[PDB]
Amino acid sequence: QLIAVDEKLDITTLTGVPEEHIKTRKVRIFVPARNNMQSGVNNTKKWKMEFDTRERWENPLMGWSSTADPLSNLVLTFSTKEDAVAFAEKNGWSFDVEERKVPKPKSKSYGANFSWNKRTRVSTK
Amino acid sequence: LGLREIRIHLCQRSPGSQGVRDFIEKRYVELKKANPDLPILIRECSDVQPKLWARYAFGQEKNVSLNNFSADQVTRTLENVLSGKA
Amino acid sequence: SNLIEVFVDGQSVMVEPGTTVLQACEKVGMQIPRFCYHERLSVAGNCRMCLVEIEKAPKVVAACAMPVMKGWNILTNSEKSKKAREGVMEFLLANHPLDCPICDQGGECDLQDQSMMFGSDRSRFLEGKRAVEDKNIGPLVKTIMTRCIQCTRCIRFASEIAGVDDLGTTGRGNDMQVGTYIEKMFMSELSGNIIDICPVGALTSKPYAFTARPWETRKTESIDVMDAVGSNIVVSTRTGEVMRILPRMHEDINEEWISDKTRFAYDGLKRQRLTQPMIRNEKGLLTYTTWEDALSRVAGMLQSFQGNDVAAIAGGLVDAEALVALKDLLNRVDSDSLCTEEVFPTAGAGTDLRSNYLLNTTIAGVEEADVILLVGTNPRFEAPLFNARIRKSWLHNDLKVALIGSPVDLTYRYDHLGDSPKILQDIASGNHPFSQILKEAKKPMVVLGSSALQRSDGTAILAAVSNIAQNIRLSSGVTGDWKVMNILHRIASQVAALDLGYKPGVEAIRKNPPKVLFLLGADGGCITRQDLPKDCFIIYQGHHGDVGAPMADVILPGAAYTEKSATYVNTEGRAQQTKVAVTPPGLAREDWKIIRALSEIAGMTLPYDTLDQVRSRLEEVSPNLVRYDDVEGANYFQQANELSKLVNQQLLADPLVPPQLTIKDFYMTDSISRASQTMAKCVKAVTEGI
Amino acid sequence: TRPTIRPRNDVVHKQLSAFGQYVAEILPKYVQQVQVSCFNELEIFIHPDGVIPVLTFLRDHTNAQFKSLADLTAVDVPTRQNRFEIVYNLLSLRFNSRIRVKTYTDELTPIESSVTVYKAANWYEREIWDMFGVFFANHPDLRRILTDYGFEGHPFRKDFPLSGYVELRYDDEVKRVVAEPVELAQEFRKFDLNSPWEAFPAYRQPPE
Amino acid sequence: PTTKPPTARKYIWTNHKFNVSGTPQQYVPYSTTRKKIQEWVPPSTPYK
Amino acid sequence: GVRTSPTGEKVTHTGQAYDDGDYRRVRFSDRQKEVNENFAIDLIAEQPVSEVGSRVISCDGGGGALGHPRVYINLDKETKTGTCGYCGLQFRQPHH
Amino acid sequence: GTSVKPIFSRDMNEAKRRVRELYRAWYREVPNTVHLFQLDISVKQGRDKVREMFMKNAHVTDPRVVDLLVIKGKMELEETINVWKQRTHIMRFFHETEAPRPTDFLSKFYVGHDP
Ligand code: SF4
Ligand code: SF4
Ligand code: FES
Ligand SMILES: [Mg+2]
Ligand SMILES: [Zn+2]
Repeated sequence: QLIAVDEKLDITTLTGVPEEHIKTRKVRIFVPARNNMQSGVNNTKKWKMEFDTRERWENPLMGWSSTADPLSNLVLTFSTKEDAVAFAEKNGWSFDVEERKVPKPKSKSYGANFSWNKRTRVSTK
Repeated sequence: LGLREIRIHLCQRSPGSQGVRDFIEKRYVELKKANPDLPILIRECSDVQPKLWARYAFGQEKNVSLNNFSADQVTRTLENVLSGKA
Repeated sequence: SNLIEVFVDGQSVMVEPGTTVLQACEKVGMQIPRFCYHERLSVAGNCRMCLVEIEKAPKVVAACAMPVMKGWNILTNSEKSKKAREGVMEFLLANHPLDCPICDQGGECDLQDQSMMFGSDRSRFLEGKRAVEDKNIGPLVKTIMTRCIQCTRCIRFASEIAGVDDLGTTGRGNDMQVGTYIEKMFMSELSGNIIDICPVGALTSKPYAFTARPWETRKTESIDVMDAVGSNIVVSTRTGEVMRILPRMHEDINEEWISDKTRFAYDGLKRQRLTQPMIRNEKGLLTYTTWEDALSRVAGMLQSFQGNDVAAIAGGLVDAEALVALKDLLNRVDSDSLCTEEVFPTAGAGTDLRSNYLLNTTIAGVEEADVILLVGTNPRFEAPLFNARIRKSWLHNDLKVALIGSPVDLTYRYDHLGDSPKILQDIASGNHPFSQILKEAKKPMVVLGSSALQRSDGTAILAAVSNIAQNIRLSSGVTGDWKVMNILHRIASQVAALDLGYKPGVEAIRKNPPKVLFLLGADGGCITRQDLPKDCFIIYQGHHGDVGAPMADVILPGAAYTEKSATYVNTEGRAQQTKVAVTPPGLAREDWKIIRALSEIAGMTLPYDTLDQVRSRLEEVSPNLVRYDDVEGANYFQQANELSKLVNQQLLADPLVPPQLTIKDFYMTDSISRASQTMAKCVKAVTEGI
Repeated sequence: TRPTIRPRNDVVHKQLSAFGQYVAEILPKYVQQVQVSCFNELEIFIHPDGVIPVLTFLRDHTNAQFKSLADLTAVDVPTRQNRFEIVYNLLSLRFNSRIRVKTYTDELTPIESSVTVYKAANWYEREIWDMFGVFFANHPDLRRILTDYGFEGHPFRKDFPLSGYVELRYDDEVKRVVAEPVELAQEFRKFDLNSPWEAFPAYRQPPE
Repeated sequence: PTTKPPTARKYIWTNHKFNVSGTPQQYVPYSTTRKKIQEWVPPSTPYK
Repeated sequence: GVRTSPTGEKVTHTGQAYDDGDYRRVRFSDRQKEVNENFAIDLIAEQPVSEVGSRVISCDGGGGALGHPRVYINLDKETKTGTCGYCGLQFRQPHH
Repeated sequence: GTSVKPIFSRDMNEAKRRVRELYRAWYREVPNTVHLFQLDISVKQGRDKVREMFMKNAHVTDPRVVDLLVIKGKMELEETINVWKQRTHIMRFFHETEAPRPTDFLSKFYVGHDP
């Protein structure tokens, strides 16, 4: 037999996260943009969740890069935007969602390179 | 008591902003020609509600809902704000 | 409809006529291997990597150039296609140099990845390799032509997108070489994109050379502020340091291109930086101090004076959050002297109607226009991506382009009506043939540059251009919802400041010299201390040491656009927000945080404490500033025109001359690019060739 | 094929498919899917209510005789409504075969304890609770097994940071070891290794 | 190394040194790179 | 090619020396600063340019498989010598 | 209906009763913890800390979350009673070596960039 709870899901008290990293964090939900250096598009299929960037400073010894926020490397992968939104809500994180950008279909025509009167005619191959 | 600026936030195609759209289309020109040195900012809202903002001296500002108002009611509200009322 | 039916590995696909095999394959989620094909360039068909087998066809076809026929079954993973890919990759790698450890392309090389995915794992080439000599094409693009695979992507981009026909091929056979055949520099505002389009490390970024590898860089998607275009960019950071700037694809703004100032001026963020608060000592010299002391001095001077005696000037790189913060701070003093350096005519509707100072047609709307008239602007150097879109629609839609102003080179051919401003009156009255040309156009476009508005007779020019637009509206009838009036801005902060109620221009400060002046990133030299009374208190809040800083009494170090999550408004009117890539250096702080702390120190605390509350305040002032991709807005051209007919200020007998006439004036236009050594190298190269 | 390619075994494939059909027929109330992988591993997907009956049947049936529990673990997939995938690995010594039973749960739905079926499940369930936060009902003694005393959070969840939230050091003023928020002299460097080109067309998903 | 001497190089140490830990010759680590961010230098002259 | 700063600190091959007002100097007190004295740029600058009679030369760094990946260098320009991107050796065609 | 399986309690009242029982057990245990671990705090401090930890989760309205919190509290109490915890673990509840971080806007602005 079931109990029929009627409140929205909240698991913040069970995750062991400090209060600072629940109420002051901002997560971004987005599909990563294609690396413009390459033409492959396999890295633009899923949704990502990442946290806001915090301070990094030089270590007095070795001049290394130091950090104090534990979430600086946490990246989650989701199959849909709604799954990421639900995860963020049940974890109590304030989120910003960016709509997926898809390149528009384009009209390519090899014969247009050699037009009789149009400007699309190419001067070299 | 010194009026500094007027802000009118009307949504572009919501039903509740039809009166504000009519007012801006018809009498905004004469309203601006009556007050050549008064900033009357016309900005667009998302579908929540229409509103009007009046800013007074020292950063005090007041807001009033213009939702479902007609052009005549918008004119009444603006002439009340522009004069020594409320 | 007109769609035909094709199959990709036996799966039905409905495509438009003229669709290529590659596009049909990508409709079902497969990417055909490619080297020479770029969807924004013309089809070349030379690399032959995209060869694919069609069922019941003995010979493989080039998927990038071949339109797909109805009933075709594309077999993308058959033995024929795989062996063709392996053979093509073998031929590509036969002469390629073993330069991967020293090549900057390593780790993000299409040749490497497609060899790993579609090629074999070993070599059977037992001969010697070919080596070619390098070409010097400028201080921006590093050239190692032995890595060239002869794709010709760079040549097509130079010819079609950049409008420069300086690149080509010389020789033939194995000896064919890509270059200029002479010592010549490929110096263009869009020249840096050939590095991105090049699949291999033949063309690489010279400022970025050897510094980092692709896998260690962290990607921060942000917005460019070097102009009013608002190009989407990616900031590459490693270990808390900005490494390079890459374009981010936005179809409606910049596609996948950025200007050279956008790409190579990031190194100016590492020089002449304000890191600590500064005050004046007893010798009149600037001395380091804590935030407490500087804020206390500023708060004391703020409490001492009131009203008209307090003023603020906003610079070209100011975000909306700091703008509204400073506006609220001076409003609590009962001061309305919130001004920008860029001048916009206040006569008539002025800033009241948002469409009066916007690119109403939008950047993507340029592709629909039949005729465009440019008045007093050099779009090539004022908005490089807007000019690129103009050339794109000129090439692909036979767009008719005219110009009023100095006859500058726009990388496309146009009709030069002249530089005298009376041509506007002649066109409006109908005494000009271009009046009829505009009358008979289906989608006319008129663009007035904000640089021409920086004249004493700017209001007259705006009135004349609005009269031309009104004549077009009345004569050609109503096209539906098509906007003819457009304002092209060059300053990233201008539209956001105008949306908030800032007074355009700095006339209000000359009308009433203030005792206390806030320089919020103002580095244009609009007002020096000669325009101000003695003992004037000048406060400069910014991130660089530029002309504004040394005449201030208190210096408040702020954050650069790469160091804050901040909102900027586009020339189109589209609000966009940046992200934090690194944090401000030293003691520098977020700008709105500085203003809020100052307000609290002075006792007139602002109601907001967090960035979400700052954006809620922005929504309270102007709701369009929290719609982060909306570009839609109401059209109020009729009211603005009627209000602009009220005053009849006269034109001057001065030919319209844009501030930028040649490439040398393009590189250094703001505080960040003036501190950039790469921009200095660019100016040195364009000034004398050598 | 030959020298470099792993050979196939069709006989084991058919045997495992037949036994999966057998098990699915015997327990239609709980079995949702049966899969055989190409390297001959049998997987049975069940409803969470069937954890005890299915495991009991696989242990005690004459034709199954899966008397050994090889392993029991959990997998965290944040994108699913039911976050946690519970995996049982069983071995049959009578028939020289292995089987995998899989179910699901979320953060708040308990799973039945299997200590009555397999005594080995005690510490495995304790570790699942410690690392993932999945509660097991009727567990004789459920408590942390791997983490420090008083440790907050479940480290093996995908959203738990790799370095955690607190670090330890000795403090001389209080003369004891204290816990403080983590600061790293060198931050772990995140690498983006995935190629933008697809590797395996046989696993391509529909473009939605 | 008498019958098979090592290969002579101009950069090879001619004098071997033992473990120098605990001595004033001990290795002290330090960052080997240059300063990354350059600060603006205020003018040295009065401004009025 | 070691060089000393106006403070007396040896400048390394990477050019890093602490500013006279830098507190991080204190780590070298009662101790030393480790500096390698064989500057590679000067060492490679001493190597003579090899004269070869072909338009393209091959370099693997010497030692066969004990060097670097084998690359081919074009030598058509008489204005400048052909430098190996791995080893730094220089090659040129006979002129004068 | 939302069709959710319970853990222990049907609704919030039984969850509250379990919370009260756990609070009673902790309140009884505190003096024994002070004696056994040789803590320098007083019994009042320990009971105030227990009250603070209980009130930390006062906003929870989901009975399943309350049940899981009670389960975790019982685990912590079982660790404390059996002396599986050491003095360091008990004193970690007090954060005696962490500096008090200010909350006002001006102090955060002065110290750094964190909101
Ligand atoms: S271009 Fe690509 S394949 Fe050629 S050397 Fe550079 S990284 Fe290697
Ligand atoms: S330089 Fe790059 S883009 Fe140009 S032909 Fe060579 S490989 Fe192609
Ligand atoms: S991609 Fe088609 S031949 Fe190059
Ligand atoms: Mg390249
Ligand atoms: Zn070499």
